[PDB]
Amino acid sequence: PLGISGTFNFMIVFQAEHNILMHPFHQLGVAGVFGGALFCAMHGSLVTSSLIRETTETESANYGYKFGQEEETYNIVAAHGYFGRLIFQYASFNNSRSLHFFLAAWPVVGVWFTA
Amino acid sequence: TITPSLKGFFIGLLSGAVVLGLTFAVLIAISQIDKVQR
Amino acid sequence: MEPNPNRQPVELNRTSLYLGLLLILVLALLFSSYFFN
Amino acid sequence: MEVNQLGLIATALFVLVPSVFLIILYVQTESQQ
Amino acid sequence: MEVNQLGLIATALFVLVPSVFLIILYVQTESQ
Amino acid sequence: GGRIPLWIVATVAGMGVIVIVGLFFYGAYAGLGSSL
Amino acid sequence: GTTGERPFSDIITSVRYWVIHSITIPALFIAGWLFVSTGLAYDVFGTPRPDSYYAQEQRSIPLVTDRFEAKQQVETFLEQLK
Amino acid sequence: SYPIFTVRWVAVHTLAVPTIFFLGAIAAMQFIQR
Amino acid sequence: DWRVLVVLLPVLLAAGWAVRNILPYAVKQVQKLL
Amino acid sequence: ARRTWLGDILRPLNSEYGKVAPGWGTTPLMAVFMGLFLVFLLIILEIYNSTLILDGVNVSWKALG
Amino acid sequence: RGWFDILDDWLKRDRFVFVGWSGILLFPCAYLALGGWLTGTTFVTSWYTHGLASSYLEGCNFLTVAVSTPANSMGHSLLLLWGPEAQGDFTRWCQLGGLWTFIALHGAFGLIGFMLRQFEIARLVGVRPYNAIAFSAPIAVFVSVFLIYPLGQSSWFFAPSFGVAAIFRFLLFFQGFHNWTLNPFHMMGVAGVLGGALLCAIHGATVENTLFQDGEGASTFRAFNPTQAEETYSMVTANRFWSQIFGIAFSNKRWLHFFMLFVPVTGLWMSAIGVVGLALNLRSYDFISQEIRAAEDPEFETFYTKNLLLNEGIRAWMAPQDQPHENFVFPEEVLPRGNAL
Amino acid sequence: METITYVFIFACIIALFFFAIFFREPPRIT
Amino acid sequence: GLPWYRVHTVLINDPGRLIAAHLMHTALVAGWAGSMALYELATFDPSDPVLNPMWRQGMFVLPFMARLGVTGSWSGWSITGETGIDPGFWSFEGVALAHIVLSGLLFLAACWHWVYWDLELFRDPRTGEPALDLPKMFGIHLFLAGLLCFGFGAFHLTGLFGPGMWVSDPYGLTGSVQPVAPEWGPDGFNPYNPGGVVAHHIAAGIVGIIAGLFHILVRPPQRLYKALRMGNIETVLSSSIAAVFFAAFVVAGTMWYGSATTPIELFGPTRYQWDSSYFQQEINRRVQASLASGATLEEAWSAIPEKLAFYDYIGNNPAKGGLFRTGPMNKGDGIAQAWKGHAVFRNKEGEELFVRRMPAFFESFPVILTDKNGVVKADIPFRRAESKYSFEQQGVTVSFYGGELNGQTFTDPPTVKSYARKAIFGEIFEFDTETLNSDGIFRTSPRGWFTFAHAVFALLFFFGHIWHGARTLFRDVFSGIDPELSPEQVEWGFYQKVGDVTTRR
Ligand code: CLA
Ligand code: CLA
Ligand code: CLA
Ligand code: CLA
Ligand code: CLA
Ligand SMILES: CC1=C(/C=C/C(C)=C/C=C/C(C)=C/C=C/C=C(C)/C=C/C=C(C)/C=C/C2=C(C)CCCC2(C)C)C(C)(C)CCC1
Ligand SMILES: CC1=C(/C=C/C(C)=C/C=C/C(C)=C/C=C/C=C(C)/C=C/C=C(C)/C=C/C2=C(C)CCCC2(C)C)C(C)(C)CCC1
Ligand SMILES: CCCCCCCCCCCCCCCCCC(=O)O
Ligand SMILES: [Fe+2]
Repeated sequence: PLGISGTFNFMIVFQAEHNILMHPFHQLGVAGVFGGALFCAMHGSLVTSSLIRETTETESANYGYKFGQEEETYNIVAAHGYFGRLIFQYASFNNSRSLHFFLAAWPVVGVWFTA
Repeated sequence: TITPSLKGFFIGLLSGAVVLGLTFAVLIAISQIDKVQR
Repeated sequence: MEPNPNRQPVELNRTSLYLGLLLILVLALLFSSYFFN
Repeated sequence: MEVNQLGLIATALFVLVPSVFLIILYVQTESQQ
Repeated sequence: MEVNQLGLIATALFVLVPSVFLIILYVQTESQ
Repeated sequence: GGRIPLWIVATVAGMGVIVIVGLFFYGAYAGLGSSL
Repeated sequence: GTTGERPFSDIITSVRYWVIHSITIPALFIAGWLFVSTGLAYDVFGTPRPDSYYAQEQRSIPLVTDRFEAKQQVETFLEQLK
Repeated sequence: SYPIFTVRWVAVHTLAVPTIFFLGAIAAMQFIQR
Repeated sequence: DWRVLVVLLPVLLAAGWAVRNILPYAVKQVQKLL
Repeated sequence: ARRTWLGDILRPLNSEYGKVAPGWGTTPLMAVFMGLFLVFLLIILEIYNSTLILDGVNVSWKALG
Repeated sequence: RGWFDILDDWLKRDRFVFVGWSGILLFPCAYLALGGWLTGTTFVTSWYTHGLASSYLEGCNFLTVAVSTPANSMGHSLLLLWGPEAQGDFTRWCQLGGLWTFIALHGAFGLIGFMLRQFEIARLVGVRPYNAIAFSAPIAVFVSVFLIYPLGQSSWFFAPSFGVAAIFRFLLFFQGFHNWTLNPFHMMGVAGVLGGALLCAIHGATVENTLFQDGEGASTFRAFNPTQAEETYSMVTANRFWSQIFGIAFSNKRWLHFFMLFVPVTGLWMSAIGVVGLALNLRSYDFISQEIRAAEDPEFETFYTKNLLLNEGIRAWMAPQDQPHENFVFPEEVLPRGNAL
Repeated sequence: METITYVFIFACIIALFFFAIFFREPPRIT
Repeated sequence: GLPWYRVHTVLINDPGRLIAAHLMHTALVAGWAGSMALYELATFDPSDPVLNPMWRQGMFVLPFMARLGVTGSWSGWSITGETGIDPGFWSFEGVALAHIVLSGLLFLAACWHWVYWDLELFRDPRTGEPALDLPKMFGIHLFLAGLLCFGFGAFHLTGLFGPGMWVSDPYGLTGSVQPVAPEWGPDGFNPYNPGGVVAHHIAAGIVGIIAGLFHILVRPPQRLYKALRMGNIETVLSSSIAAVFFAAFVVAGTMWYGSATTPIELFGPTRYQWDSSYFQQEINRRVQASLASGATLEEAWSAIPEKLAFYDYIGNNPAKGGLFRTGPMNKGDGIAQAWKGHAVFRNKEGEELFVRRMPAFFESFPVILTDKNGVVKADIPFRRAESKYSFEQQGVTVSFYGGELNGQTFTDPPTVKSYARKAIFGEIFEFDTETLNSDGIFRTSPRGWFTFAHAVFALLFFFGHIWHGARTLFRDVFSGIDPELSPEQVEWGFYQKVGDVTTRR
């Protein structure tokens, strides 16, 4: 249904007629969206953790970035130095392109499976 | 008086102490041996 | 007596206005059904 | 439908009061610049 | 007392809307 | 040092997992938990 | 980019590693096997065997219903099998 | 010259040793019959 | 009971065998600690 | 700054900003008190929880009479 | 240069796995929580607390094994090994549900240890502590669901049991008894998790599709150097694309990444609040206006009334087996059922 | 009255979309 | 300029205006207290503390005044139902007025401290800069806290110079304000022992006085001063928030489980009293005792006080409400008027049958009747075609002993089913649903609403603690990381000890 409670009706009746919860493709969809939310927070917190000091405490740190500036606005080596110690060195990215490909791939692929 | 659960309480208390004291004992010893050079 | 040196201007840019009004309106849209019950 | 009559004022102030707050801060930001 | 229940919202908005209007104009005068 | 080539370590290790896991799937159809 | 421990790749391709671990791994595997095949796991953990969930003509669950006599309850159910 | 025994060695074997033991126990379980 | 020694024997033998094979190099390590 | 009569009376209570005792001072004593208080809170919790049961301590409403 | 500073030195050595003072709390508790879950799922039954099998040893598979909650008759007992219930007997402790409290409490203290570890490492490296702050959300979820929730109910029995299927049963329970899907705090959580996943996918794809050509290879990964100062993708072209596709785009990289922290952290915090209410059966179960109308007007039907019939079926059909301590006996003739089914 | 309220909030959101897109603060390069 | 979420940081280095702000906040809180009390007084019906006590009426601050000894109105009524009494000035109305006056006084002092912010008291005499000696402030404030805590226990709660506190019997039947003597033995740590609350305040008050003396005279060690940033008032905010969410969890818990300070005549019963059939057991204990000493059924149940019967009813269970079901309990099931009597069901063969009670988990529950042994003997069937246990087939009847319907028997199946539907809720009451236009759906009590709010605020304040504690220990990088951080500090192996540049290899 095109409705909020209708959506719930749909998913309840789906569970009785199919048991979507015990189906591995739904389990991968959960891993896709939970892991998607997790890595959203992780990436956001690691980049936000390693912003380069560009502002005073009386101003939003967001004003330390100017649309179109050529230089990066955080220190990825500091972020990697923090996250690789949080876990161990090789569970942390040092390549921003691989990192953002991973961000893209995990939730997309999990939601492909759940669809 | 000193009921069975109060006895158990003291057992749990001493066991915790043993675990923490043994742990810190071992950690101090290692740190004394394998110091950092400055 | 000197005026207070700790005073500061406050700001809210236009994008923050739009983001806040959206938050408020969507929250009201979400909770209104429960207020009317 | 037999809804809570106070739901209306509840909803109205819930929208109005924080919205006015933001507008006040926005407008006085523009007139600095 | 059996009063009119739209009386409450009518009175609240009668106060709030014009009051807020004035507050908006006054604060942006002070910051300029 | 670097005596056993790593591709051989990883092939044998890999077949080792395939085997224990296959054993677990066989056990879903035999014995306890088989419905029989 | 190293903290001084020996690289893993160098360890698991080394001959000495595999001289120790071609023993230690099957040993640990067979130990776990025996833990189960001997029946010891059932006894340690209190897990029913397939013939000891119910008494022969019983279809009630031996459910613990008391907090402070719970231990004695489990023991009473078990005796209703012996 | 690398040391053999390290904090890392302990962390690795703290996980590895019971893992293989549990794997052995779970393997034996596939032959249990009711 | 006996089933415990049965279980624990492979573990003790395996730990014995790793000791035998590593002892020489583990002595080198301890000495280097001053 | 404005001086006032109450201000001059209270003055010495706000005159040792930044003064510290050297090194660890009473930190060892603090830790003793902390550990006793932890044990004390464990006891109180476990009494309420009925994990610690004591003679003459009936943790029930029926202890109002 | 006394023993405290010497031990500090040793805890904070750069090594493959960093230890720190936080490690003294984290590593024992994390490993025991984990070990208890693997031990219980491999060997331990739920027969005496639940009337369920729940271990590999018993015939269960990865989806159906669990460490199950203790029996309802234990109340909120800590269920300490040396406590008055198990009286030091490890076997009985297992059979009584002791591994559940063992895992939950050690897991709680492990979570604290992990967040302290985030603080500790960030301080040593000189970064801001926002990763620690973000982790407050999973803490709030854990404590609200595993601790606060069963503490408001009759016992730990009604907390989530630690298993795949057992969590599935938790979800369904909450639908039928609490009508949790109707709860706006859950709804905000849903938006936050789905919104986080969306942000994650859309940001990774934008970056990967606005890259600068910085090498000649068709594998664009190699043309990034972690010490380059230059942005590796074009914020400007990304902003244009999204403005023209969607109407609005990000223009501030700092705001973008903060927003990515904010959305899922806030969503999880919101859901935790709703679960706190459900600790007290303070549900968003009904709309009163709908019930008054439907009671009087048998031709009034909505997706809201249809879902409550589903809840009523869930409760009556699962309660006897899901709550065995209550001794519910529902004869066939009282079970709610539609036609034919 | 509840219907009027729901639809009013919805219409205010649509109006906000319009200002947020066509009357945004323009992004300006450096 | 400042973003909106940081406006109040202008007070961090301005002790006068910080005090003005704290005064204004205290004025607001005291003003709420007085306004809330006046609203409750304007809506409270005092005419029936048996079946319409305060907790059925959505009263929230009334029970807190009664808890500590305020029990009467200037209007001449008291909450225990005594009529024609004189409280003197400390009536509900006088307490409300006091808070309002207090509010107004705090507001004027706020204005003075805001204007006259630049007091020499706030300046460090060595450096000329605003400075607070927080270690000494703590010892002063702790000493004061200790004196107040002691006095409250030694004078108010004992009745030595004060009224005492609310105490009752175990079944919440006869409560009143009584002086309470301390309990000094181990039963003083029993939450249900009121003497422990007296002893706690006496002893902790003395400990507070002594610790406070310690903290005025002994400076903090340098190791601790630097570790906890004791020159940064935000560390105090961090630890104060922690202490506060700790306190909030405790008062949610004791409210929910019940203790000597959350008595059931003031906040209502707990859910655990329904779970454990606590009141039904006592009621049955009395009916069995009246029967052994030779009373008829009619006589033994007629001796059950209505107040006790009313506790044995699921509609007073605080775990039967909902988040958006607003207002007093009376708005749901109505204003209880009378106990109808105790319903006894029997089948056509004369066995007593027992309605299975609704558990708190269930919005709806079916109607099943059991014999003493728990064997199902009758129900209300859903599907009729294969019903075996209908009331019609089993000839179920209901008789009433005690209450309004005492001695009456009903046999027409629809009437009998009607009372069976009510018996799942416990004892059966007549309600006035018209006066408040009650909708018939259960609401939670003040015990429930208080627990909810305090558990939620506590959880939120845990975030505040993490936030401000982070800001305290990371003040130096709040605005970003060193732009001259070198990669050798964050790369592996360079330093033996992470972040310590003196441990270079
Ligand atoms: C940092 C490590 C850590 C932490 C935080 C915990 C925490 C916990 N454990 Mg876990 N545990 C750990 C390590 C840890 N454990 C390790 C290493 C093991 C393996 C041995 C275990 C094995 C274990 C088991 C088997 C059980 C727990 C249990 C518990 C819980 C109760 C603890 C308790 O009551 O302690 C009480 C004790 C203290 C708090 C110590 C206080 C120290 C005092 C102040 C010193 C006293 C001085 C001394 C006695 C004087 C000497 C006098 C003498 C001369 C006579 C709690 C969640 C129980 C549980 O989970 O229940 C479900 C349980 O049954 N733990
Ligand atoms: C579109 C579908 C949808 C979505 C996106 C969500 C999303 C959510 N649901 Mg809802 N749910 C839905 C449908 C959905 N729900 C429906 C239809 C129902 C039926 C009523 C429910 C019933 C439901 C319940 C009953 C609950 C939720 C909860 C949640 C939240 C889970 C938060 C989380 O990550 O917990 C994951 C858990 C954590 C983050 C806790 C800490 C975890 C630590 C870090 C683990 C560390 C692991 C460690 C390393 C060891 C692992 C090793 C081992 C595995 C090998 C989240 C807001 C929960 C909630 O609201 O919580 C407050 C909750 O209890 N949902
Ligand atoms: C002359 C002072 C005075 C007096 C006699 C009263 C009296 C009263 N007030 Mg009012 N009140 C006052 C000032 C006063 N108030 C001020 C200044 C404010 C503004 C903050 C208020 C705000 C206020 C509110 C908001 C409410 C009251 C309420 C009440 C009533 C219940 C009191 C109660 O339960 O406290 C409960 C006691 C506590 C909360 C104290 C717990 C303190 C914690 C445990 C201490 C923290 C730890 C400590 C620092 C450590 C000490 C160390 C130890 C070792 C010693 C009672 C009639 C209630 C009422 O019925 O209103 C009509 C109510 O809801 N008052
Ligand atoms: C600790 C706080 C507290 C508690 C426990 C109570 C409890 C109670 N009050 Mg009192 N009250 C309080 C504070 C409190 N009050 C204050 C501060 C005021 C002044 C506003 C009042 C004014 C007041 C009046 C006027 C009345 C009561 C009444 C009552 C009773 C009914 C409450 C009810 O229906 O709630 C309903 C509660 C809810 C529907 C919960 C609302 C939760 C909101 C919607 C959540 C917001 C979510 C947020 C937007 C999400 C943001 C997330 C993201 C953007 C970051 C009950 C005993 C009533 C009564 O019976 O009196 C006799 C009554 O008429 N109270
Ligand atoms: C005693 C409690 C206390 C005190 C004194 C402070 C004080 C402060 N906080 Mg902390 N904080 C607290 C609790 C507290 N906080 C808690 C519980 C949380 C978790 C929710 C936080 C989370 C928090 C964050 C995340 C931040 C602060 C910041 C700040 C500073 C700026 C606040 C500001 O300008 O707000 C301005 C606020 C407004 C203009 C409007 C707020 C409107 C809110 C959403 C709703 C209205 C509440 C309502 C009126 C009544 C509350 C009822 C009940 C809570 C009593 C200031 C030092 C900021 C900071 O560090 O700056 C450097 C910052 O970023 N605080
Ligand atoms: C509880 C307890 C304890 C502890 C214990 C412990 C500590 C344990 C541990 C344990 C352990 C530690 C275990 C482990 C296990 C593991 C496992 C069993 C594994 C499995 C795995 C798997 C099966 C996997 C597979 C796979 C797949 C499927 C796919 C991919 C590949 C892979 C291979 C991964 C104590 C004594 C204190 C006492 C008290 C009680
Ligand atoms: C000046 C003066 C005076 C007067 C005074 C006055 C008159 C006062 C009053 C005061 C008051 C009269 C006050 C009040 C207050 C109030 C408040 C302060 C409120 C608050 C509220 C809130 C905060 C709420 C919130 C919420 C909501 C809204 C919703 C739901 C949720 C919540 C709960 C969160 C006198 C004569 C004495 C003397 C001289 C001077
Ligand atoms: C403060 C940290 C506490 C750390 C460890 C506490 C628990 C250590 C576990 C020790 C418990 C095992 C021995 C108790 C077994 C009970 C036997 C008995 O009751 O006689
Ligand atoms: Fe990014």
